[PDB]
Amino acid sequence: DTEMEEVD
Amino acid sequence: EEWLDILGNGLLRKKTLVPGPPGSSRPVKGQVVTVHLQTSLENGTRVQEEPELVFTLGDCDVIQALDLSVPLMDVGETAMVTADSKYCYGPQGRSPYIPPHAALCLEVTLKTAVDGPDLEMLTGQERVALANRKRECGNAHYQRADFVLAANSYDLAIKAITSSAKVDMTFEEEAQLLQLKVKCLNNLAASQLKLDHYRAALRSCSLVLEHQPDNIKALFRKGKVLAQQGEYSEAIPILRAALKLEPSNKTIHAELSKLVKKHAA
Repeated sequence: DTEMEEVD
Repeated sequence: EEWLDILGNGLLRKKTLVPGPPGSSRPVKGQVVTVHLQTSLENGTRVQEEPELVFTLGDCDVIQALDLSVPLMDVGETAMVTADSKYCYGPQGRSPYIPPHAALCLEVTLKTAVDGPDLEMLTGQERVALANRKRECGNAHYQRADFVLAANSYDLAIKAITSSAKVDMTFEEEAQLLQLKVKCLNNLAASQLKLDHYRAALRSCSLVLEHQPDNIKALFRKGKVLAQQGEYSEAIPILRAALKLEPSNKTIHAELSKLVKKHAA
């Protein structure tokens, strides 16, 4: 569900 | 009049189309410059037209080509700049599409140049707006896989938040800026981890977890860093703590499985 590698 | 070979290698060339007014001067490092940019590929295909692109000179907010060529322009000048991909969107390209290794023709019109803000004298509202702008820059650099530039924008975003020792902000502003700092530090950790800067990524990860101990991204990134360093004994409870928050997450499973299998030497 949470995309690691994505930036906030 | 003639082409100026800025770096002495024919990779970044500038030709003045329209000169600036007789009294015009060049912008200096730190100034907030506003330009009108018309970007096109080597074959003539137009990418986008930003009529009022605003960026801080020497901060690498957009592309290296702009920070290297704009200090050679007078306020009010229109210049044509041919730049190699290495000073632009590099071996990967970008979101408003740029092909890998594509050389760009930038038609720049430097409009204004005002002195850079005194970070120490910024209001809470201005501090939020500047930090968010640098965060958005870092994010754009990260998507392209320019982790050196992404880390720099996140580093500048943090420096803007933390230089508040001489201004009185409200509690609501302090809290809002704390939420922004954690997002920037996690983003910095994501960037450092990609550059194998393990000791730095760990610091950023640990600072995020001091504010938000149940941050799944910071837990996974701390675990992945500790695993890549060979600290398997410290990595497994942290990677498990992150799986406890999202048990169905395939990426955390794949990371744990890889770590436990390698833990057989």
